[PDB]
Amino acid sequence: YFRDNGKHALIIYDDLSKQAVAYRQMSLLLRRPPGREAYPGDVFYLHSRLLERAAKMNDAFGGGSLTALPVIETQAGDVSAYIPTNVISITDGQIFLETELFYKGIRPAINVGLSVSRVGSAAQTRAM
Amino acid sequence: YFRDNGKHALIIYDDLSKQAVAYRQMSLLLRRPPGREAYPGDVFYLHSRLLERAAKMNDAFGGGSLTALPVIETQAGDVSAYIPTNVISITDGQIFLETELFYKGIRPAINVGLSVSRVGSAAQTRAMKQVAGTMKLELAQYREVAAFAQFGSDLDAATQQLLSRGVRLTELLKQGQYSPMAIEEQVAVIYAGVRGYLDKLEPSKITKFENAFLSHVISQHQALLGKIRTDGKISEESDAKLKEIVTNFLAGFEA
Amino acid sequence: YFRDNGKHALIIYDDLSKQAVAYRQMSLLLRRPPGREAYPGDVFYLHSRLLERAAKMNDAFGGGSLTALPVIETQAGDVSAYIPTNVISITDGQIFLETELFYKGIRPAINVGLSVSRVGSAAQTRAMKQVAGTMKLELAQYREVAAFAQFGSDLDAATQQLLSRGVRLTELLKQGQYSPMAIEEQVAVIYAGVRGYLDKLEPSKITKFENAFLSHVISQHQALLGKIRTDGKISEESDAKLKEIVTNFLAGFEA
Amino acid sequence: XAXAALXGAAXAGLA
Amino acid sequence: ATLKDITRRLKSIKNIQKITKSMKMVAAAKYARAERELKPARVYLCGAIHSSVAKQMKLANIIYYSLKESTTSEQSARMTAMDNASKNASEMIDKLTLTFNRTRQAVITKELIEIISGAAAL
Amino acid sequence: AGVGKTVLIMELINNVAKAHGGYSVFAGVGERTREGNDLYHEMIESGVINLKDATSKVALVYGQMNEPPGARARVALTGLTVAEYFRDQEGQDVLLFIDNIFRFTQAGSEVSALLGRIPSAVGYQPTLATDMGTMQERITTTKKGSITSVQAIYVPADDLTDPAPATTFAHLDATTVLSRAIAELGIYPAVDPLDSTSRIMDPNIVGSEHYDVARGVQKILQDYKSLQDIIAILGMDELSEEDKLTVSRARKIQRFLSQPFQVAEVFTGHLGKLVPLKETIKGFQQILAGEYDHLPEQAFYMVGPIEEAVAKADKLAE
Amino acid sequence: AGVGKTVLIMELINNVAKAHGGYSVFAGVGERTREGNDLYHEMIESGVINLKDATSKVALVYGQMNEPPGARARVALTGLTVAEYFRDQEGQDVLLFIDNIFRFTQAGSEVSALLGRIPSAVGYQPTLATDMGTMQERITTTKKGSITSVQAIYVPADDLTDPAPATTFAHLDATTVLSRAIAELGIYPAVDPLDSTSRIMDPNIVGSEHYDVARGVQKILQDYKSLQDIIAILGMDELSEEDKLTVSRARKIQRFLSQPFQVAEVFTGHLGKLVPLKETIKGFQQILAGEYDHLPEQAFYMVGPIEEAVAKADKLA
Amino acid sequence: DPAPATTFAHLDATTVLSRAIAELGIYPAVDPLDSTSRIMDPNIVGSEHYDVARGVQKILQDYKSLQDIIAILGMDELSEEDKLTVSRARKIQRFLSQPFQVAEVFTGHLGKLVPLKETIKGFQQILAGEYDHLPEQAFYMVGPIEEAVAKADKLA
Ligand SMILES: Nc1ncnc2c1ncn2[C@@H]1O[C@H](COP(=O)(O)OP(=O)(O)O)[C@@H](O)[C@H]1O
Ligand SMILES: [Mg+2]
Repeated sequence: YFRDNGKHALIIYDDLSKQAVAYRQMSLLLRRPPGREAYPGDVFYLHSRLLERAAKMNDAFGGGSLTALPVIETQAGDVSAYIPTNVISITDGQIFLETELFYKGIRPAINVGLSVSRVGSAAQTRAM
Repeated sequence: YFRDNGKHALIIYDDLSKQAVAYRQMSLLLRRPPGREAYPGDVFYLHSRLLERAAKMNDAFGGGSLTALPVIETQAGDVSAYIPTNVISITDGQIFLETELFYKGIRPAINVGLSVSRVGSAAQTRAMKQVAGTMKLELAQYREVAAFAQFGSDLDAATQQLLSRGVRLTELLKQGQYSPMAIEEQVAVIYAGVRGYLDKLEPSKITKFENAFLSHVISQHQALLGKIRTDGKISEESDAKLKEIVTNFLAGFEA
Repeated sequence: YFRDNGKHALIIYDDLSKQAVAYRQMSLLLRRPPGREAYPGDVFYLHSRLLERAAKMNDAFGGGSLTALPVIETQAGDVSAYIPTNVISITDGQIFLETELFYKGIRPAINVGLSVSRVGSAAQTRAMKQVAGTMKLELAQYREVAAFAQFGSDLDAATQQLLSRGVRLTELLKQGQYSPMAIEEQVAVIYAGVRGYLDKLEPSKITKFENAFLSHVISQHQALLGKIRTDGKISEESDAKLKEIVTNFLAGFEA
Repeated sequence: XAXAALXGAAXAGLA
Repeated sequence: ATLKDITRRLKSIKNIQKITKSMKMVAAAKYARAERELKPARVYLCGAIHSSVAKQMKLANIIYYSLKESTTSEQSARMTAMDNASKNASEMIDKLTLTFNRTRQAVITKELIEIISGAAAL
Repeated sequence: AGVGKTVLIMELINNVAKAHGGYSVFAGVGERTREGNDLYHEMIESGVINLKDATSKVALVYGQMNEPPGARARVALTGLTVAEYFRDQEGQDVLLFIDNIFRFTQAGSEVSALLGRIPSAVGYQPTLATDMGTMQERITTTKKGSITSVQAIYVPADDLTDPAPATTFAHLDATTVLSRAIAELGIYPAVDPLDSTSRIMDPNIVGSEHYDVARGVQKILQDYKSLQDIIAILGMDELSEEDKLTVSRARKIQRFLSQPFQVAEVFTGHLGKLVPLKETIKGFQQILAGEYDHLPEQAFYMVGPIEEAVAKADKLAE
Repeated sequence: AGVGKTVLIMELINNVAKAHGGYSVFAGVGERTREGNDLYHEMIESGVINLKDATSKVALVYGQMNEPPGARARVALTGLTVAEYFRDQEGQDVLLFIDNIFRFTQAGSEVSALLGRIPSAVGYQPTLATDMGTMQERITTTKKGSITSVQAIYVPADDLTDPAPATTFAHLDATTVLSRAIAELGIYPAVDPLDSTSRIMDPNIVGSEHYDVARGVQKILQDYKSLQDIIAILGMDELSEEDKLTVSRARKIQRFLSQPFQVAEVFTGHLGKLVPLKETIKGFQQILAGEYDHLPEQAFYMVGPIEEAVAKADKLA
Repeated sequence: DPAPATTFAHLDATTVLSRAIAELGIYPAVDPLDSTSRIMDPNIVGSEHYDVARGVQKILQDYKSLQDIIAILGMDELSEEDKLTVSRARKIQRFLSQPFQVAEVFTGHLGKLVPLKETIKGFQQILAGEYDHLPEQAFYMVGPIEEAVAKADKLA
C-alpha cells in the first residue's frame, strides 16, 4: 500500500522458518507428497514469491518502496543448510549472527566474512 | 505371578536391543512410518510398558516384587543412540561394561564412574555401607590421576597414595564367573583393601591374597562371618576381630 | 563377435554411472520399488549381467577374449556409495584417480596404493616383472615414510634413502597423454630409476631425463629394445649394455 | 573417509 | 557436522598424528646420543623447557655444561611430548571415524526415508 | 548462494559481450527481478540496447523468481529458442547468457510430485538427467553457427555433489568453480584454482608457456594446501627453507589471483581492472620465478597487472 | 588376495577329511564366474577334487554374480542343505564355506526391495536379522553330528558397526584374519596371531594349559611388538638380558607359527604338515619355556612339530 | 530433534543440561553457554549482575576455543596469558557446580542454597583474579565462595 503510493515501508518477517513449517503442515494434510526434508517441493517458491514483492518503484510508479528483513533460524550455526540456502538465494544479502561471537563479546554477533549486501555502497551515503 | 503373591522374582531381558529390531521388522512390514534409525514411533513405549511392570509392592499388596535386569547392546560404546537412550530413560540406573576395561583385563569390565543405581542405596546393607562407602570415595580420588598416559612420572605423596589404593581396590573388584560371593564375604575382602591392609602390598598379589585370605576366613572363621551376616552390620567387636584377622593373615602371607 | 571367433576385443563403458541413472529413471517411472539412492532392487544385477560377459575363452572355444574397462564416477571420493560399490565388487580390480594427486603434479592421477589388479603378474610380461616387482616394493616402502619428508629435520640415512628412491620412482610414473609406450620402452626407463641411476639426479629433472633418454634408445638402440622385447626379459647381457647406455647418457646429461 | 574401503578389513582384529 | 567437515579434520588429524609420531622417533635418537655424551660432561615443541627457564629467569667450562645438559633435557622433553601428541591424535582419529560412520549411515537412512515418504503419498 | 556467479557473469558481459559483433541473448531463469531491471537499464545506458533505433545487439528473455514453477520450467527454452535463430537462420555467431540454469531443474522438481512420480535421490525428479540432456543438447555450436554460452549454475547447500550441479558438469567445455571458503577470505573472484577446468588447457592449444605456468601455479597452491593444516598445529619453524618459500609464494599467488572487477566497485571500493592474457602469464611466471620474494603479500591483493603490485608495495612501504 | 585365502581354504578341507573323515561344501554366494572356474581347477590340481575317481572331498555350489537376486539369495541355503546331509544322514563333521557372507545379505536386500518392502536403517532389509538367523542357526552341533562354517566377510565402508557386518558378528565364534603383512615376512599361512580371535579361548573351555600357552604366545608377541619401534630407531642394544630373550623367543615363535600345507605340495616341493593339538601346545610351551633358546631362528621356519625344529637345526649345522 | 527444537520458542528461560558436563562430574550439568533467559537484561538484573554474567560466559567461550589445541598438545605450548584464562575458566567451571539437597545421596555432600548477591560476588572475585592462588578442586562442589577458600585450606 505504502510502496505503490510513493511512500516507504519496511517489513520484518519474523520468522520464515516457522512459516515454512506451517506450510509443510498445511501441505501434507492436503496429502501433497512430501519433498526434500519433508517440505513441499515448492518451499523455495513459497519464499521467493513473497520476498520478490519487496521492491523499489521508479518515479513513474511513485518512487515508493518496500524493504524486507526476513528472519531465518539455523541449527548448529549451519548456514549451508537447505532452507537457509534456499532463502539466502533470494534476498539481496544476509546478516549472519554466530553464538560464538556473541559469547565472545562480539555483539552484534555479526560474522563479517559470511555476511553480504548485494547492494553495496549504492545504498550508503557518501560520508559512509 | 510371584510379584503378585507376596513372593519375589527376577526377570532378565536378554536383549531388549534384538527385541526392538524384531518389533521394527514388524513395524516396517506393516508399513508404519520409520523414524529415527528407521524405528517406529512407539519403540520407546515398547520398552516403557514392559519395564514399568517391574515393581515393589507394599504390605497391603503382598510386599512382593519384580526386579528387571534388561540387557541393551551398544555399538562402539555409543551410549547416545536412540535405543540406548530410550532404555536409560526408563530404568532406575545402568551398569555400563567397558570394552577397554574388559581387554585391559578388568572384569567385570564395570565403568565405576558412568554406572548408576538411582534407587538402590536404601536397599543396601549397612555392612557394605560400612566398607563400600569409602570405596568409591577412594576410587574417586583415583579416577583422576589414573590417566590414559602410560608413561608418567609423578610427584606428591598424597596423590601418589591415592593412586596406590586405586590399583589395589581395582584388583579387589575383579571376579571370575560362576563364583558369586556371600555379602559377608564381600564386606570382608573389601574391608582389607579399604582399611589399608593391602597398601604395603603389590598389585599383582591382590588376586592371590583374596582367594587365600578368603578361604582362610571361610574355613576358620565362620563365626565372625555369621555375625556380620546375621547382625547385618559391623559391630565394634566384629570390626575389632576382623582387623586382627587381616593383621595376622597378612603377617603370614607368603609373597 | 570378436571374442567368440578366436579374436581379442577391448571394451570401454563410459560411464556405468550414467547408465545406472538411465535405468533408475525407467524403474521409478514404471513405479517399481525404490531402494537406497532410489535405485531398483535389480541395479546390481544390471551390471553383473553386463560385466560377466567379458572373459577369456579356452582354445576349445577359440582362445578369443573380451576385456572390459568400465568407468564409474564417484562423488567426493565416496567409493562406498551405491553404484560404485556394486561395480567395484564385480570387477577384478580398480584404478583409483585422485584430484589431489592430479593437482599435485601426478598425471595420470593414479593412486597407486589404492589401485588393484586381482589378475596381477599373471598378466605381466617377464620383462616387466623383472622390474615392476622391485618398483612396487620401494614405492610401498616410500608410502610408509612419505609423510615424514616435509618435517624430516633429522632422519637417518636409512629411511632418507627410501625418501629419495620414492620421489624418483614417483617421477618415473608420470606421463603425458596420447603417448602410450611399448612394453620394452617402459622397462628401459623403469630400469633406470629402479637400478638407482637417477638417485643422484635432481627430482626436477627426471621428467626431462626420461624423455631424452628414451628418445636416444628409440633412436640409437633399437636393437637392445628389440632384444628386450624378443627375449621377453632383461638378459645378463642387455643388462650390461643398459648400464653403459645410462651411465654414459647420464654423464652427458649433467654436463 | 570417502575411499577408506580400498585399505580394507583394516580394524578386523576388533570384531 | 558434515561428512565434508569431518573429512577435513580426519584428513588433517591423520597427518598431525604421523608427523608427531615421526618427531618422537627423532627426539629419541638425539636423546640416545645425548645420554652418552652426557656421561662425561657431568664430571666437569619441547615440553615445558623454554618456559621453565623463562619464568624463573625473572665461563666456557660451565658454558659447555649448561649446554651439554640443556640438550639432554630438551631432546628428552620433545620426545615424550611428541609421544603424547600422537597418542592424542590417535584417540582423535578413532573418535572421528566413529562420528564419520554414524553420520555416514544416518545420511543414507535419511535419504531413503525421504524417498519412501514421497512414494507412499501418491 | 552469493558467491559471485552473477557478478562474474556481469563482468563477462562487460569484457566480452560489449565488444562482440554478433548478437547476444540473455535469459534470466528463476533469478531476481531487481537484477533484470539493473541489466536492462545498463544495456541501455551503454547502447547495447537501443530504444530509438535498430542498433540493438541484445535480446532479453525473463522468467524470474516471482513466477510459478511452469514459467520457470520453460524460460530457458524461450531464451534458447531465440538464440538458436541467430545461429541457424542467420548464423553470425551468438553469445548466450543464462542465469541461472539450475532454476530450470528446480522448476521441474517443484511440480514433479503433482505429476505423480516417485522421487529420485535428494528429492529430485527421476527424469533430471534426461530433462537436462534434451535441453543442454540444443545449447551448442554447430556448423551453421556458433553459440558461446555462459550459464550460471546454482549449487544447493553448497554441495557440488548435489544431483543438479553434479549432472551439469558433463555438458560443459570449461568450468569456473566459485567457493564460499575462498570468498569468505575476501578473495574475489572467488574462483577455486584447483577445481576449475577447461578443455583447452592443452599445451598443444594454449602453448607450453601458458601451460607450464598454469600447472606451476596449481602445484604450488596444492603444495601449500597440504601444508596448511599441518603448520597450523605444529607451527612453521621445523619447515625447510625450501618449504617456507612455497608457503610464501603461494600466499602471494593466492592474492595475485584476486582482481577488482569493473562491475563490483560498489563492492570492493576499487577501480575495476582488465588484465590481458600476456600480462597474466608473465606476472605469475615471475612470482613463481622468485622475482618478487621481496614485496609483501598485501601488495599482491586486489590489483590488476603485476606492476600494480610493485607500485602498491611502495605505497605500502609507508 | 595375495594372502593364501584359497590355499588355506583347501588345506582345511583336506584336514577335515583326514582328521575327522568329514567332507566339505563350498558355497559361492555372488561368485565372479572367472574366479569360480579358477577355484575349480585349483582344487583339482591340489587333489581335493578328483575327476577320475571318487576321492573328492568337496562339493561345489555356485551362485554366480550374473544370477538374479533370488538365486544369489538362496545358493547359500542350497549349499547348507548339502552339508546338512553329511551330518544328519552320515553324522560326520562337515565344513561349510560361504563366500562371501556379505553377498548373502545384499542378495537379501535386493529381493526385499523387489518385494516392495520398506528398507530399514542403511537401506538393508527390515528382515535383516531374521534372514540371517534362519540361516546361521542351522549351523550347529546336533546330537547326530555338526556343521562348521567358514564365512568370508566383507565389511562395508570399513564400518564394523554397519548393520550388515554388525548383524553377522552376532553369530561368529571366531575370526581368522589373513594378513598381507604377515605374508610379506614370507610367513604362511599368513594368519595374524594377534588379530585373529576365538570365543573358546577360555581356560574353562580349552583348559588351563592350552589357555595359558596361548595367552603366553600372545603376550610375548605383544611385547616384541613394543620393542619393534625401539630396535629400528635407537638400535637393538639397550636391550636387557631380559629384553633380548623376549625378542629371540618371539622371533622363534613367529616362525614356529608358520607351516607347510599338504595342499601346497604339488609345487612347493615341500612336504605338508598336519600338527596335532598336543604337539602344538607342547611346541610353543617349550619355546616359551626356554628349552630351545640355543636353537636358531631359521630352524623353526616352515616345519611341523617341534621335533622338526630340532632336526632342521642339525641340517643347519 | 523436532520435539525439543520446537520447544525453545515457548520458554522465557531455558536450562540446557549436558551429558558431557555431567560426565565431568559437574552437577547440575547445566551448559552455561547454552542456557538463556529473557531476564538477562541490565535493566532487569542490574549491570553488576549483567556484567559478571557476560564476564563468565566470555571466559568460558575463550577457554572453549583453546580446547582444540589443548587436546593434542596440552597446555605447554599455551601463552602465559592463555594459561590464565584456562585456569580461571576451569575454576569458574567448577564454581558453577553445587550440591542439591535432593542429590545428597549421590554427591555425598550437604545441599547448598546460594543467595544471588553471593553468586554475583563469588564470581566477580574469581574473574578478578582474587583466587588465582587456590587450586581448582577447592571450587568444586561448594556453596558460597567462602566455602571454596576453606576447602582450599583443608586441601592444604
Ligand atoms: N567479483 C566480486 N568482487 C567483489 N565482491 C564480489 C564479487 N562477486 C561477488 N561479490 C560479493 O558477493 C555478492 C554476491 O554475488 P552474487 O554475484 O550476487 O552471487 P551469486 O550470484 O553467486 O549468488 C555480491 O553482492 C558482492 O557483495
Ligand atoms: Mg545471482
